[PDB]
Amino acid sequence: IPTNFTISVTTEILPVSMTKTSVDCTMYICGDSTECSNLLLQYGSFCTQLNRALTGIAVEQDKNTQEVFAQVKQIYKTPPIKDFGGFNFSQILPDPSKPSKRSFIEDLLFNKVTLAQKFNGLNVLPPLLTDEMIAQYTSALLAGTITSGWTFGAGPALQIPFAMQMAYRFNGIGVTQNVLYENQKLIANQFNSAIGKIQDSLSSTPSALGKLQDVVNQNAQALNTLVKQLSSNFGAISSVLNDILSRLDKPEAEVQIDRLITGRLQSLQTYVTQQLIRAAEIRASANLAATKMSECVLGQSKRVDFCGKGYHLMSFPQSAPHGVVFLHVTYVPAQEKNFTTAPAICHDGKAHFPREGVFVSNGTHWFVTQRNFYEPQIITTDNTFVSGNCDVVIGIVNNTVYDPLQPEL
Amino acid sequence: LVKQLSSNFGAISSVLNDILSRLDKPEAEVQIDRLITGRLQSLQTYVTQQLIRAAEIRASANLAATKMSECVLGQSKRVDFCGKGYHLMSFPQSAPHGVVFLHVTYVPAQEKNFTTAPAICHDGKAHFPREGVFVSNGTHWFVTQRNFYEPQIITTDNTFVSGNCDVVIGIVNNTVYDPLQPELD
Amino acid sequence: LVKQLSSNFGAISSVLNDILSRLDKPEAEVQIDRLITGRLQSLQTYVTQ
Amino acid sequence: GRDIADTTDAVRDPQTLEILDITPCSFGGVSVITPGTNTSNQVAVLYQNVNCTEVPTGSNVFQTRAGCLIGAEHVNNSYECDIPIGAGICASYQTQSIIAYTMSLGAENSVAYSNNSIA
Ligand SMILES: *[C@@H]1O[C@H](CO)[C@@H](O)[C@H](O)[C@H]1NC(C)=O
Ligand SMILES: *[C@@H]1O[C@H](CO)[C@@H](O)[C@H](O)[C@H]1NC(C)=O
Ligand SMILES: *[C@@H]1O[C@H](CO)[C@@H](O)[C@H](O)[C@H]1NC(C)=O
Ligand SMILES: *[C@@H]1O[C@H](CO)[C@@H](O)[C@H](O)[C@H]1NC(C)=O
Ligand SMILES: *[C@@H]1O[C@H](CO)[C@@H](O)[C@H](O)[C@H]1NC(C)=O
Ligand SMILES: *[C@@H]1O[C@H](CO)[C@@H](O)[C@H](O)[C@H]1NC(C)=O
Ligand SMILES: *[C@@H]1O[C@H](CO)[C@@H](O)[C@H](O)[C@H]1NC(C)=O
Ligand SMILES: *[C@@H]1O[C@H](CO)[C@@H](O)[C@H](O)[C@H]1NC(C)=O
Ligand SMILES: *[C@@H]1O[C@H](CO)[C@@H](O)[C@H](O)[C@H]1NC(C)=O
Ligand SMILES: *[C@@H]1O[C@H](CO)[C@@H](O)[C@H](O)[C@H]1NC(C)=O
Ligand SMILES: *[C@@H]1O[C@H](CO)[C@@H](O)[C@H](O)[C@H]1NC(C)=O
Ligand SMILES: *[C@@H]1O[C@H](CO)[C@@H](O)[C@H](O)[C@H]1NC(C)=O
Ligand SMILES: *[C@@H]1O[C@H](CO)[C@@H](O)[C@H](O)[C@H]1NC(C)=O
Ligand SMILES: *[C@@H]1O[C@H](CO)[C@@H](O)[C@H](O)[C@H]1NC(C)=O
Repeated sequence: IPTNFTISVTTEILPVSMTKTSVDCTMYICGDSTECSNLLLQYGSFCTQLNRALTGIAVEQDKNTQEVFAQVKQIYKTPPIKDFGGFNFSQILPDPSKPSKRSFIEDLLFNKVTLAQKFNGLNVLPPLLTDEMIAQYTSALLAGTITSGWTFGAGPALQIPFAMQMAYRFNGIGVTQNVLYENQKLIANQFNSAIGKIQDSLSSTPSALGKLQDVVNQNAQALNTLVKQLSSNFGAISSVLNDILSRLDKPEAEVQIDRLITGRLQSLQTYVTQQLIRAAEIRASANLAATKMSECVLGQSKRVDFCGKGYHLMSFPQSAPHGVVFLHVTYVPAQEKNFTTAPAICHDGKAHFPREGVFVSNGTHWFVTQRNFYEPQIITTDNTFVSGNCDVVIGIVNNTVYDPLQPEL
Repeated sequence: LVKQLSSNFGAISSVLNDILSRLDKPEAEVQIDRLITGRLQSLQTYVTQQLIRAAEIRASANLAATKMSECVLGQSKRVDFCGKGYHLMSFPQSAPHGVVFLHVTYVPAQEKNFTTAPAICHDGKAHFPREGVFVSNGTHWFVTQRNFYEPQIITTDNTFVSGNCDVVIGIVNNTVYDPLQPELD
Repeated sequence: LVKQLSSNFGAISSVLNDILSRLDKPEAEVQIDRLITGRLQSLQTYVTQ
Repeated sequence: GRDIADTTDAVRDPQTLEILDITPCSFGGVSVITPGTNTSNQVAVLYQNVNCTEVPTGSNVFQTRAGCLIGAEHVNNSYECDIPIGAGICASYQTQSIIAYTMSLGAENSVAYSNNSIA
């Protein structure tokens, strides 16, 4: 049984959205060539199929962002007096001195991720929500969880002192309230240090946000590849459409153009197919991120290793270029001590079992302890209960159960 | 998929019977091959899209199955997994190509502000609430449950003691009414 | 994916060496290009799946 | 010359030997922003990723991050997103025209937080 504990904070990175690309199929394949355009029409609705497929996911990208964020019906502000029992949130709360109204950590996240632009029929559409809007949602979630706990995730936001909020969160992991209140300074100090360490984790551990950078790199590579394919010359005499048109006669050009069209149709179809597959991967990530937002920010989850290693107390969201970052606050027990135990104690012919605790031995005396924190107490009838005789329990030991009321007679 | 059949993929016509009727073998073969390539690509495109869409539906079905198992066959503690509010139960209804869940949740209302404290000091001991929170209506302190106001008298059966009162930040002085006194007198 | 190799995708032969042997350069080129398209289609199909 | 990928992007003139850069003429997607046709026949048109100086009306012209929006009336108000345009901008139809605006993220609130108070 541990005699001490450490409060630590871990960082989880999840992608939420892709670049909302779009393509002018005719411009990519034919450009300004009328003859090529007329030939392209012979392939039917192919051009429209691609436009719809890309539009579909382009819309989905905003849906994903809206599912992860926008979990609040109201935008909550942070009180002018930041008395949170000694807990310092200055690195995760928005910094008003900047026009972007981002937290210190958020700026680090945006600065670390790195986002020629020739238009050959390819283009890019903006996100529906701006970076500032995402920051506002993030701040609302953060202000809510700090001042109203999980209540704002159910109905109305109900104010609560942060120290008492933590007391509930500690109780939620099987640790009695005494542990927080009698160690509030220690806990706040470990927390504040754990948060400061985030800056070093993100500053070093080079790049760190590999997941988010990879999404950007994949989308950029896909577009660059698509452009390069224009130069391939798929069996035709020349990669340049104007060169064919100005050199060959009409029917002579048509047989060469058909080759360029065929290859370019394949290149676009390949691009879109991959984007649909990547979009599915991102959607799954967004769904996970949204699930976590609801379960780890708007409440405390009991799902193991779902919200950081250790026993989950709380978490705080931070925005990021194409995703969301979660800071998970967990309780990890420390400073183990070896105690001798027993499943039950034999008293006046009756078997006594512990109530919400475990029996341990000091060596000469037996005590009741809570799990995940030693804090021993004398064995009485208030912290034990009785069930049957002492001939049925395996490993039962002898001891006295003390003073229900005898001292008061 | 159907409309693409009418497309003339570089051939003289998009009707197979027309090609076969008007051209002989050495010429029809070419025109036919052009239509085969086009139609085959269109069909492959269709199937690919169905597979991708099917994956989306499978994921939805897996979620629906998960929700029914956790929301209908039991009570979930997962926040916003069963709609907004605290989950009580869920009642499924059928639908053409899916499932509809009616999620029954408890939502608190009409809150009032009370003065509070993490602990009460009595005879030098720090008393903490058991399964509840200490409140004050301005003149008297009570202990109640967290999710529905119900002001009970603070007694030894509703609290527990740790140590002294020199370690608690917001402890307030009060009396804990030991229920035995009137039983002893 | 392997069986797709033994297929004449409108070609005279699935074997490149037979095409090169039977046809001269300007003719073999067409038959080879035809097999390349068919075989690439098979790889794209495999990878997509 | 040549770009990072392809296309000359520049040529030397055969008579003056001067270098001219070749920039593809401006273009972009065109989309129609509309209410249902069973409600109104008035629409607004957005030219994607172009400048307000391009596309050969006035008054009902607003330049946004997503391109040049013509036919919608921009206002200083905010509402829930109706017909999403991009970059925080969306449009809605109200009765007798189409209005462009910056969307609201929801009502504001402030929790009466205190070291000794709960609800
Ligand atoms: C727990 O460990 C910290 C150092 O990490 C120490 O300062 C504190 O006093 C220890 N608490 C107990 C009860 O030993
Ligand atoms: C929070 O930490 C920052 C670190 O720069 C410090 O400047 C600030 O005063 C601290 N706030 C509180 C309440 O301790
Ligand atoms: C408990 O006993 C084991 C025996 O192998 C020993 O290794 C361990 O260090 C002991 N732990 C403590 C806290 O004494
Ligand atoms: C706890 O163990 C120590 C020896 O390690 C012993 O001296 C002490 O008396 C024990 N506790 C009690 C209440 O006896
Ligand atoms: C524990 O194992 C030892 C093995 O020698 C045995 O003698 C002892 O009785 C066992 N105790 C319990 C409670 O099972
Ligand atoms: C436990 O107490 C009973 C009382 O009858 C006694 O018979 C038994 O021997 C005791 N066990 C031990 C290990 O002393
Ligand atoms: C509420 O406040 C009144 C005085 O305003 C007091 O008399 C009463 O005992 C308090 N508690 C309850 C439950 O009414
Ligand atoms: C509450 O804050 C005030 C200052 O605003 C301070 O004087 C008082 O001691 C604090 N009480 C508690 C329990 O923190
Ligand atoms: C009342 O509470 C104050 C808090 O500072 C404490 O100092 C004082 O001793 C308490 N009164 C009694 C009789 O304990
Ligand atoms: C052509 O030759 C004349 C001299 O005969 C020279 O002045 C001129 O610059 C040259 N280029 C052009 C564009 O006229
Ligand atoms: C058009 O709007 C009217 C409004 O009264 C409604 O009754 C009618 O059913 C609608 N028709 C369609 C096709 O939406
Ligand atoms: C439009 O062109 C003018 C030219 O002076 C420029 O100042 C302005 O920034 C351009 N606007 C956009 C959206 O490109
Ligand atoms: C309304 O928007 C226009 C935009 O040109 C601005 O000039 C005007 O000052 C705004 N009015 C108010 C009250 O903000
Ligand atoms: C209770 O909360 C409301 C809303 O913030 C506030 O207006 C009211 O003054 C508060 N009352 C008390 C006693 O704190």
